[PDB]
Amino acid sequence: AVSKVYARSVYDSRGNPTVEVELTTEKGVFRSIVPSGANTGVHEALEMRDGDKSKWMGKGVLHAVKNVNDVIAPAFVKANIDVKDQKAVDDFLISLDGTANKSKLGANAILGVSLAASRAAAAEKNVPLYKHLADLSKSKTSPYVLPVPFLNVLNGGSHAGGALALQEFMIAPTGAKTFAEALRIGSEVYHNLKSLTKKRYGASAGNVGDEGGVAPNIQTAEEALDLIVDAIKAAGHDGKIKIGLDCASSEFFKDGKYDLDFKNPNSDKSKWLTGPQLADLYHSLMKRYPIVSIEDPFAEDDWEAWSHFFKTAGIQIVADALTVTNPKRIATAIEKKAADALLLKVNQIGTLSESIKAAQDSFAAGWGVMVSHRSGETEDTFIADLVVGLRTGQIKTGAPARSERLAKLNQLLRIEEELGDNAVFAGENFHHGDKLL
Amino acid sequence: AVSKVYARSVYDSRGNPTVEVELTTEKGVFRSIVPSGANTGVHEALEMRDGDKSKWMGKGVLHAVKNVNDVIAPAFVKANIDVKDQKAVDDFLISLDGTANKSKLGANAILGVSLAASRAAAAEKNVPLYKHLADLSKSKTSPYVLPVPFLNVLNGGSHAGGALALQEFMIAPTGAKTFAEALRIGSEVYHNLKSLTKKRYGASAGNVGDEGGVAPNIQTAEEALDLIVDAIKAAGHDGKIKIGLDCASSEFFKDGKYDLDFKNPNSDKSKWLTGPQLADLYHSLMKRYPIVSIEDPFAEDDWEAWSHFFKTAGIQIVADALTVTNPKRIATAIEKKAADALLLKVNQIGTLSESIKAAQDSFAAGWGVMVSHRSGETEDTFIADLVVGLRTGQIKTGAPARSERLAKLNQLLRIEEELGDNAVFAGENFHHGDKLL
Ligand SMILES: O=C(O)[C@@H](CO)OP(=O)(O)O
Ligand SMILES: O=C(O)[C@@H](CO)OP(=O)(O)O
Ligand SMILES: [Mg+2]
Ligand SMILES: [Mg+2]
Repeated sequence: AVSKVYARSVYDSRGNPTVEVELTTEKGVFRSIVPSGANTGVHEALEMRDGDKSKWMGKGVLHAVKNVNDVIAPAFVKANIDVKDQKAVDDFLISLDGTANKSKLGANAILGVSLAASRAAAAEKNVPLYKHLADLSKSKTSPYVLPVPFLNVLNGGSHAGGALALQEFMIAPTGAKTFAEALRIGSEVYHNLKSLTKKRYGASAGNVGDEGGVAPNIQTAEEALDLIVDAIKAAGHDGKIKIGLDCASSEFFKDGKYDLDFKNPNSDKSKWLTGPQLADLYHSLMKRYPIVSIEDPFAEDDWEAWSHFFKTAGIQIVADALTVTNPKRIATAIEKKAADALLLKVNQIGTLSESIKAAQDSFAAGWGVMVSHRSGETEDTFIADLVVGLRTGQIKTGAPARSERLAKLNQLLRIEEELGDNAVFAGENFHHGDKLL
Repeated sequence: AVSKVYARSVYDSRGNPTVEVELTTEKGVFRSIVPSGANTGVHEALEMRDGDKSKWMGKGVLHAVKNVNDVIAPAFVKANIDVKDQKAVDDFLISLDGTANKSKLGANAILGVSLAASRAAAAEKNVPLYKHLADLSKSKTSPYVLPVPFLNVLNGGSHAGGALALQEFMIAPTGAKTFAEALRIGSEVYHNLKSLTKKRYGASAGNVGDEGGVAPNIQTAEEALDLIVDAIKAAGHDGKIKIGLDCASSEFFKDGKYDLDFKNPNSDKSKWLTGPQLADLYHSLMKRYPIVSIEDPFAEDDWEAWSHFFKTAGIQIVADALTVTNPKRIATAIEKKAADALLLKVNQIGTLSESIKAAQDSFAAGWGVMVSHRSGETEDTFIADLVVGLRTGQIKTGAPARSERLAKLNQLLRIEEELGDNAVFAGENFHHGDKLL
């Protein structure tokens, strides 16, 4: 029985406040920390921020914490909900808030309780968290599947000072045989890349962005990709390490066209690309580099350009801004054959039950699911247990640097050790990890 | 009763392997993780690395992990040790190794067992870790004293491009009335600094170094200190925020003299500073900036230069590489009146008991103690409970960015909340926090 529900303010990996929730039962005190989200936006669940400019640059979460303590807590404890019934927990929270976008109580207030309940449930059942999540999601557990980590190495776009328009460059050690080996070789490529970066671009280019990757002043996608391929080969892992991109092409979508020089104030509007033109740019990259996944190749509402490219892409295409972990938008992407993988952000929908459903609906359609971090992460390792419980075969949780990233990666090491012969590393089968063996 | 001792490799905040230990008792499984420094003092207890070029850039810890699993563990479990008696735990570990510098087993094999035993002890006693640590150290608990956080905000020296030789610039919110307030106001200064740095040095100078501070190409100490003052002012916290330095002067110490242009390959050797001249440099900075602490002002065995400066410094002078958390070296520094505060790094000495002794010897000489992280940190939060247990009034655990730093700062928020009226914030009284009330 849940005897107490409590929230406090703590700090995320960017140094902004976030909500931490503790649920107390007979098994002890169970803690979940919510990562950074969005307090504005057209489709997604909205976190609640205080907007008091004299505290935390306006980014306080006192109101959301108060909603947990004053509103959610007494009604939840009184309801005497079975924490093992995650659907009942979440139905209760969703109905209490009464808004689609969770803006009455705040998506951050809601998710804290949702996730803490699942930890209390695992303890009641005397099972590890990932096992309980497997139960909730009805995933196959003979064997379990460990994910390929899509490790951030380098950033461009809004997160860098060069002309480079594309946002994320990731390495995926699909050629490793275990998760432990995957993380070792990925880390080796990372350090080789960092040293090469400092040598070529200067010491400051070695400083890290929010998610632990470098951000030198790179001019072109080819420059970035040659550097990565060269670091892969220098580390001795050519053939075992593949590449993933996040184009975040909504960031350079202007008046129906795509501006690959959007950071240039005097960008030649005649150089701007149409849908088919940008697709050919990706085709050219795919010919020259071991790219196995591309995220947000076209803008968040440009459905026809996604559907067109998907006809011939022939690699995993990941929806992020297109879908925003939103069920109706996922359904649309599936119908329009716009992509074949969902970037899954638990806090973007705001409950565990709805996150699980979004993954299941993707899997039903033959899609992949890449479990995702946020920019403001925490020491909480929930998404590590979640990626295993959902059997997805792939996770994006940062570079092998900054411990809000390493906490998840280390947790995956532990889970692999624990499961032993009843788990396999997804490796080359990352896309359909859920159907592996 | 300890039934099992186990170790595994995990990753620190820089993506390098380190040792994680788990100790099992009737109360459960207790986990401690060993941190790792860079350019470590010559006198630190040995951090054992594998040196296999073909794995982790030679930085593996397989040998240290093996020392736990194959050597310490079998013996420890058969030794019938009472984990509550930390002195007995550490006496046992030290007798196994039989070397002054823990070079037989590795300090990174010994420390994780030392720490995990204290967590297991706290659990047996049904007390939070900080209370157990207060008991072990014979510290007063009525009230406990919460630390001023010395927040890394800007880095120079080998950590940055540009000419700036001094390594570390910290802010200390001494004028706050609670820990929660100190962290809030410190975070606001940090964000103001990020914005200013990006505005003046470019977007990429907003990227962070290993401990979460910015590391732009800065030319002089005055330029850096002026930037920090501008950030404090813009945040509105003039008068409540003080400054600490860690010069890490051993890094620029060249045969009797100090090279303040050490990143210049053609640095002018006639311009290198003597001990007395460097002391004058510090005195000049002290007159123009609210500096209340300077760490490693002189090199790790340059005793005369420490002693001279200390005669007139008149502010807290902190020994890090000089003392390496070693009671033998502390006694020398006390005798030579070289400094008046210890930077306490548990992994410099290798056991909890020796670390506690080092703190106690320091307090007995009327020194302060600043409990410290390493530049390579993890999701482990031990030092937050330690700084409260030891009643020191000051901790150095990073910028308020990167969760290997926030994990400690968040834990301190939780401790403050738990203690309520049972604790006081050290504030202006940080130096002698142990003697407060
Ligand atoms: O863009 C994203 O996918 C996330 C993580 O990088 O960023 P934010 O959490 O700021 O939306
Ligand atoms: O010099 C120090 O005090 C520490 C932390 O700033 O660095 P390292 O852990 O590398 O010794
Ligand atoms: Mg994206
Ligand atoms: Mg130091």
